[PDB]
Amino acid sequence: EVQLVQSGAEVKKPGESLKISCKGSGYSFSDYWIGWVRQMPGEGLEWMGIIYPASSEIRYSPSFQGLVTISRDKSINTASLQWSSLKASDTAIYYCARHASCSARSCYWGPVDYWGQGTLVTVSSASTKGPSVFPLAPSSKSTSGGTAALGCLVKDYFPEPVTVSWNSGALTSGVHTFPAVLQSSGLYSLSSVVTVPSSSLGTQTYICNVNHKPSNTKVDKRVEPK
Amino acid sequence: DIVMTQSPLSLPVSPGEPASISCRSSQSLLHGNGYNYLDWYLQKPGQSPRLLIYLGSNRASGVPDRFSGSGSGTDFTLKISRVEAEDVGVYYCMQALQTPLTFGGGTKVEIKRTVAAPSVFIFPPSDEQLKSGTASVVCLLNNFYPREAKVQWKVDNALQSGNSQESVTEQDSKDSTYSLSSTLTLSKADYEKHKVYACEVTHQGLSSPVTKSFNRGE
Amino acid sequence: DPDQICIGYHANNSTEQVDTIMEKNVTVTHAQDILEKTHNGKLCDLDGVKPLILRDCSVAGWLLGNPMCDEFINVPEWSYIVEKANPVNDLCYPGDFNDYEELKHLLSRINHFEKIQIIPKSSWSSHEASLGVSSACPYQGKSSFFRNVVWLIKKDSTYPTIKRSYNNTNQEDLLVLWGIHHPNDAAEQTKLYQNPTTYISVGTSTLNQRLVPRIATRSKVKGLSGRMEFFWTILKPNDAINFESNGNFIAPEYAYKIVKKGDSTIMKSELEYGNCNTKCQTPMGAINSSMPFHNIHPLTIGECPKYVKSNRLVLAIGLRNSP
Amino acid sequence: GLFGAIAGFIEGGWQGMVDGWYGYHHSNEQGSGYAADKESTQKAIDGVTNKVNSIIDKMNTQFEAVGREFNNLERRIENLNKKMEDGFLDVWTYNAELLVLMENERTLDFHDSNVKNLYDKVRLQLRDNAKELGNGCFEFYHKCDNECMESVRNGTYDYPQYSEEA
Ligand SMILES: *[C@@H]1O[C@H](CO)[C@@H](O[C@@H]2O[C@H](CO)[C@@H](O)[C@H](O)[C@H]2NC(C)=O)[C@H](O)[C@H]1NC(C)=O
Ligand SMILES: *[C@@H]1O[C@H](CO)[C@@H](O[C@@H]2O[C@H](CO)[C@@H](O)[C@H](O)[C@H]2NC(C)=O)[C@H](O)[C@H]1NC(C)=O
Repeated sequence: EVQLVQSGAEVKKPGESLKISCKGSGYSFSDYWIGWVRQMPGEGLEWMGIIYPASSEIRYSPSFQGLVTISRDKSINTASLQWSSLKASDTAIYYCARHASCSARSCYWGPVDYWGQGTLVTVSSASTKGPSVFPLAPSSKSTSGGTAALGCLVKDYFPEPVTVSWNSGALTSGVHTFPAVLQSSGLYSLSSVVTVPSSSLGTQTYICNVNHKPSNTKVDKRVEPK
Repeated sequence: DIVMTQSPLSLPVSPGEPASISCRSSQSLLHGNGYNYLDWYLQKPGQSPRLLIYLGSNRASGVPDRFSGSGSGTDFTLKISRVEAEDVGVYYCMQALQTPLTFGGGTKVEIKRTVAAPSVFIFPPSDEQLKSGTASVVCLLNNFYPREAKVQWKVDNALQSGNSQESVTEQDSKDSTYSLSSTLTLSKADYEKHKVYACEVTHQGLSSPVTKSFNRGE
Repeated sequence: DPDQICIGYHANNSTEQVDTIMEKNVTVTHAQDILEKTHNGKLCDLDGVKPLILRDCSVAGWLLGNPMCDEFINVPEWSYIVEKANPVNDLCYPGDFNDYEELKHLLSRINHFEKIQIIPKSSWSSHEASLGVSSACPYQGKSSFFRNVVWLIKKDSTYPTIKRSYNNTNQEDLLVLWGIHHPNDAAEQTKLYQNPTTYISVGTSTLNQRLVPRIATRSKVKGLSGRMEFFWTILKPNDAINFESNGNFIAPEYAYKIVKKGDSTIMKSELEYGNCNTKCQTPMGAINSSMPFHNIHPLTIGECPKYVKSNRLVLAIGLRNSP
Repeated sequence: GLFGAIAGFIEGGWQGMVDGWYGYHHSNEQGSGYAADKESTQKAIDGVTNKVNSIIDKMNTQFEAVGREFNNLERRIENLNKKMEDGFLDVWTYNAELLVLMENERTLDFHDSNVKNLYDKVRLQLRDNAKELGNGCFEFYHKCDNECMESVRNGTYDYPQYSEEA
């Protein structure tokens, strides 16, 4: 049925140009209005604009008009969104979504029935850097201890995202990988923790597997007591 | 533009009991045909927004019976009969009468449960990290309810300010709890001048503030 | 010899002839032609306002939204309209059109529409609006139907009775088009609508219509013996149009808002656009002339001379030329 | 026609006269030559130029009459065929062509009258001082120089001066 596949993810610096895209399938691309929605980290949805790919008539939003250029191409069922000079405020996730299929200039613009996966556009003066992983050791408990807590600290990386697994996916239960925070330097830093029985600390091996695709980095840090 | 206003902003709801979200419009969304040009959208955590209700009351293909939209003209409402871990997320109403399309402020809806205290843990910086020149101490509040919590750092009984960041997990599918970490960031030069490090935690499910601490070098 | 004086009249190398009561082809010294006989042979603008040229489309196809007529979605204002003699894209699905000439007469008063959506396809939830397509009326290669109207059929072996109405909240008059499907046989009507004897009632402040689909053994036109029939009305501001039916209802999606009313015409011509501008236009071509009369075509538009069925109209000004 | 001068007495127009529509040809001691009557020519040009406006106006005024009669017809009969329009177009075309033929008859008759009127203007100045040859020419008993021709064309001819001989 209907499918909207986007062309993420992007990482740029202030001043650079960019053109994200979105390919529609399973219907008449030219017949349906297709548009864009911005969502800045932690905030709500911001409608940017739509375009009717048969006529190429564009319905911009006054907040976004003359600041981003929406496009469309029937020949390969693609809608796009462009920037001339990027800024740090444009750092967000951009959703592609299908709209009405009304051929008139005044109508029901909904339903926004099919959405894309979004593309992460990251914009800062910092450049791509791999993460530095450090162990958070389990010990030490009063007397014996019932349940123990251990983890990994993934520090100083850019851009997002990073994927953390434990024992190559063998340990999922009790795990908590926290959302990253933007440090004052400009690099990201999260921590991943997991709770296990204190009995297992003596025998069980615990390795976290950090993968930062943007830097082609793969780090496996062994976490053990003392 | 047509401005949209949602309420409430947060909505903790028990597994059994129902929920209700209001969405007010600045302008009449009722069309000459009789239908109200208004949709509702659900954004589950980590996922894209999805169509829930259109155009006013009709359920989108995959939407269960519990969800139902109602109201006309300027004031609308989304009712849910029962709410479960699947239904958590930010609910957005949007008008589709006039360009530009406008969304509401969103209504976050978590699962409500009984008060549960956090398990507090503290971690000293690894020897590999000190080599780099920086030292970060991590405090950890594991599985607690409600989301609200106080994590306060004290180095040699001295309250720390402007040198620690927090991060909260999304609500859990199984036990409906939250986890929170806090990282005190120092230089190696500073870290090796003080001995006692402690994060004092305060939370509804605790009778008094719990303190987990350690001495530098064991 | 003696001196003398004589009396006479003018002569010259003129060969201009004129007709009188008693004589035909009388050569005179001077004459005035008052009949324009020539034209540039192109379809032009009228004071910089370009006409709506439908190519191989008809008016019915344009308004109903024929799949082949995809240029004429949201057309700009026109000075006049052009339509070929036998446009191949008329009604793709074999059918008729009620008061079609009356509608064409009404288009002479109109210079510009604005298409607005009145009843979106999405609204039809109890009925299946996706199906209702047809071969020999193709869109994008596939079987399809008119763009501005919806062929509604059954949903899950059910066609619930419809009760919709649109209230014209605009300030302009609204042209609305709907239709009825006359089925091929009793088996088809059960297949499409699940109701043996259906009806379609349409009512405004002025109009009140009651329809019933007729069954008949008709000839196969384009491989389809079943027939369609379309109607229309002007919905004045603040007046509502009330639809009710339980089958055979070709519902409207868009109406046409009458935004400018002036002087216009629909002219039969096989000619195409010529990228020119003129003060006077005919189906045969444009006329740039200061004559009071012409003999090109009876139908004209703009600031024109008057049409005579004569080949020649010359006035004698001078006198009889000799030799 | 009624006062036929063209196909009347003179047997052709003069190509040598390009000053106006009507005029004279003198011949005497000094020498012969053509010359047009400035008064009758100028009056005729101003007379005909308005005649063309009024005849064009006449044709327009009853194109509207034939049209108005068709408009009344169109509203009354519901089932009128397209052949009816042609009927009214023929009626008007018949009258359009007719009105040109009639006005062309008058215009050529108008010139015949004016040539005849000029001839009568000249003879009544001369009276019994000249012979009348009967082909649009007068031959003087007295002697007439170029200044004497001036007085004939202009209008102030003096009969008393020439008593047969002078
Ligand atoms: C007056 O002259 C015109 C031409 O100037 C004549 O028109 C011709 O008519 C004949 C047959 O009647 C046609 O075969 C010719 O084609 C016409 N001429 C042209 C140039 O097309 C007209 O017949 C003449 N009128 C009279 C009464 O003799
Ligand atoms: C179409 O709608 C109008 C209003 O939407 C209805 O008539 C009145 O219109 C005025 C303004 O034009 C409103 O203020 C009134 O509230 C309306 N109702 C009454 C009772 O006065 C009109 O009735 C509708 N047309 C129909 C039902 O055919």
